[PDB]
Amino acid sequence: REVLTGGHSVSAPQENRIYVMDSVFMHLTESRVHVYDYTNGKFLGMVPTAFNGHVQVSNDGKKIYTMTTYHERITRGKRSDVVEVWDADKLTFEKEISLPPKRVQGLNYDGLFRQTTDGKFIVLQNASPATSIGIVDVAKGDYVEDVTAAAGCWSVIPQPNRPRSFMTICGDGGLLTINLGEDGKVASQSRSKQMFSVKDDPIFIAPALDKDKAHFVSYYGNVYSADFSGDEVKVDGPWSLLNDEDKAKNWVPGGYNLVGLHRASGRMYVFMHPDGKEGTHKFPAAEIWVMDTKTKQRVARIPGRDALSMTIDQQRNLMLTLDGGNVNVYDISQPEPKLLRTIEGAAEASLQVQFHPVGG
Amino acid sequence: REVLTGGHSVSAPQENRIYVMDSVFMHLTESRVHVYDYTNGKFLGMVPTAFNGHVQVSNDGKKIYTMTTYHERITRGKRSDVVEVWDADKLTFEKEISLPPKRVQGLNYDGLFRQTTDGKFIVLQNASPATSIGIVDVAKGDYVEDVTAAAGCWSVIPQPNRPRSFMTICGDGGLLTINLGEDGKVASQSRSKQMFSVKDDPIFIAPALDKDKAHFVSYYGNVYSADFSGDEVKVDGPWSLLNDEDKAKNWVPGGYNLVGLHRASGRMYVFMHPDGKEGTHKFPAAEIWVMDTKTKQRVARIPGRDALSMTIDQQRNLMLTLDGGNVNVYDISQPEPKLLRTIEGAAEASLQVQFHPVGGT
Amino acid sequence: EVNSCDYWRHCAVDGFLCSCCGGTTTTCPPGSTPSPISWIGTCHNPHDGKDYLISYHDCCGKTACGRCQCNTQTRERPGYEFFLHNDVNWCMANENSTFHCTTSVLVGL
Amino acid sequence: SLNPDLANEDEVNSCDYWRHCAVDGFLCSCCGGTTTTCPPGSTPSPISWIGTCHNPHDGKDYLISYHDCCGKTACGRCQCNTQTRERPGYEFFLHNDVNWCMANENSTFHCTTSVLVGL
Repeated sequence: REVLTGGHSVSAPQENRIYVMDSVFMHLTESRVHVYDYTNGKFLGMVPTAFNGHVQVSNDGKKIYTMTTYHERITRGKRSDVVEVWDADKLTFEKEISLPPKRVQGLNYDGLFRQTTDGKFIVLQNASPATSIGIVDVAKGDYVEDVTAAAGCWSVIPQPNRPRSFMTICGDGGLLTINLGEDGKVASQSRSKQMFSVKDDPIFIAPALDKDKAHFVSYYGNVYSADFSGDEVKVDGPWSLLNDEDKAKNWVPGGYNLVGLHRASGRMYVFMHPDGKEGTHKFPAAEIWVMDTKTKQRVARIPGRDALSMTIDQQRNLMLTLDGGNVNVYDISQPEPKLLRTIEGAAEASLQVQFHPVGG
Repeated sequence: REVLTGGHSVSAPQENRIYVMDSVFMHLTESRVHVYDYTNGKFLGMVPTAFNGHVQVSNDGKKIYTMTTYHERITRGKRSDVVEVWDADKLTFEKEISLPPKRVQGLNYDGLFRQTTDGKFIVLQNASPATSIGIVDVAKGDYVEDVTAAAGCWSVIPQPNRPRSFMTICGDGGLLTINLGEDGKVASQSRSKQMFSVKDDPIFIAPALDKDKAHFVSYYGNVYSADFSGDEVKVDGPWSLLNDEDKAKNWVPGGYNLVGLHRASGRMYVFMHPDGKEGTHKFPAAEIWVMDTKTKQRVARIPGRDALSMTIDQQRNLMLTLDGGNVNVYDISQPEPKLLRTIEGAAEASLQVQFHPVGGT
Repeated sequence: EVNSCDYWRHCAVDGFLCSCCGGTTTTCPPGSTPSPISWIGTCHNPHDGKDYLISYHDCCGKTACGRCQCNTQTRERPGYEFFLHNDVNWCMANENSTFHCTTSVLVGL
Repeated sequence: SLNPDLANEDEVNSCDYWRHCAVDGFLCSCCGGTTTTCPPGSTPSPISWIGTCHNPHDGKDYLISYHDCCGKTACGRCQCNTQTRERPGYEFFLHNDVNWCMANENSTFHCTTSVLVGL
């Protein structure tokens, strides 16, 4: 006689797992995270995230963090913005952390919901619609700090070379760096010189993030860099992604989470499309370009599969791309990416996919 | 220059309106009612109904009643089952009426969420999984109490010839009649003789409802009758929907809200498909048959358009059918129905459509 | 074969197959809870030619799985035969009644 | 050109209609409302992103305010995603990848409008 049981853990090892954040924009109150095995396309489980959820996995790989909004009666009643902590293996709810009712509601760019390098603090974007950065102390399960210094700035770029430091892109075209103390309160801060012209050459917010620097691409196909090897961030650029032939066909970047960096080689991956003009900056990729950031020259180009967002796994040398519905898995251990497989119907409306962390 | 404003009423008059109950099964926590104009297919608005909503319109045409389930954190936390009262013209929430946490969760058969003829009580199916019928006092905005007498029965058929009486189908193959008092409690009750064999000829729960009787169709295409012109319900049947040809090709009924009655003419409408066997009782309609319930003969048959549910308007002589996503509008003022139009994409997953009531006193 | 609606044990499933949702025929996906109650089907085993009782326990407390939806109706009956009926949410009595997916648990002959 | 209510409905319900040049969401005119009125039971947002759109009929450029209607679940009809002069969140009020219902009493997004402000 068979007996149905619950209490079971995810069937595949953590190192096989990816997280597809499905906005389900057609029914945005039932957003969710779909957990997949990238090696074979198997659906492993899911985490419900209510209205326009955001998601990340703890840097130590043990927990899943979500960020969402509830109301007592969904479309009426008292609002509750929260972070939830879920067990990564059992996919169960553990803890709710109360936020002020101004967490960012918007599409799933990575930089809206991040954590410090040391994993001790969650760092999230608020908009009321005045902007600030919110800090959650994971150990205490508490909202501990509201960084109003970041007013008029947007998104969170963690510095992988410091334990509790991050940057945000500001309306002056520069970067604001925030260094948190061990209590999660601002311990110091600095502002860079202008990196890019906001009016003439706006950048996409998605970083191509190295251990001690970050690169950004612009609406017109230029690249800007922020070097944070020191306490003071040094900024430079532009250099162009484009050669003369590229310019003749009006190639420009397009998408959402549209770039990536392979840290060992310095290769930067960028979604590109031809016939660029005003209004095409979120167009699906016609191609992925592979740029050598040291020589500031393209090394390869491959079909884009209408992808809109991507993410990189450093240790297995992989790139995932995502067209809203389907996830493509690429081997990037060599300069030309190799397509391994496609996971069809991983989501209804996703613009973000992430690997389970393996680096600890 | 221009200014965006809210506070507006539905743009088409009530007599043009229909209600398509979209379960949105793929995302069942965001079910809703879609309001359409049946004369031109225009989308008029909607009412959100959370997890597996049910819906009806008040007999007097002023209010929309919904029934739904909330939890504090959707997939966890305390449960609240409710009836909500919404203004029909503004499509705004007005009142929540608390229910015990056992309102039926299931597909949208008419008989799970009804009201008495006089409009004073909402009458709903409970399942805990033990069954009872729930009574809500509309004037008071209160839950009265469980009709426990209805244990082992299912669904609510109002008696249109009495102000606060209804019937339910029981596991013994008979009907239980409940007569409420002015306070919504059971004043009296009675149980019919066996109407149908549960084992040998199970019926679909959807009534073809007349003013003083009701007809039901069976898995094998028979018809049963419950006459409640008297205080005692008199039960009859079967008679077959099928002639020899029909039987030879194994025609049987199939669907959900699969029948309807045009009261003035006595024409009963039924979704039918061929090659019937065990397991085909919820198949889409190959055809719609129109039966004369007096002569007990078929008077018309037309293409089913894969319809699963229907509803009838006595006042404009119309029939709507619904295939899960699309709504078809038929003129039934003559024996053979005439297709007026189809509304494409009225729902993602609906098995129930209803008119805004006109008249009906 | 267990992920197909035609699989013999699934003859009265109305819902998403749990085996497509990170579970199996007899285990809930991680973080969803078995229903203690269920509708029951009698399904024909095409191998030995015998009929078996299958118990269709739901897995509950997570939103719709959305994969491998089936709507099969062999020997299914309306709500006046309530435990043979599959147009109701068999999660209805769980601590959280949100329907995630359905299992097909073999009881016996 | 300037008065959608006098225009062809098919035209104003299209993503190509000139004043919908920075709409990300469902057009309220397909949701039981109009270009400048919320569907019944949904609430205007007091804040919005703003677009500059060119009117091809009269050859002039107009400021458009993209207010949302809020407090009902997704309308689902006439989804648009047009991006003329749209900029990222560090130019916040030019940005359309955020929910402009975010400050309403209920932030559930129902549909988006395109309100003509002026030249």
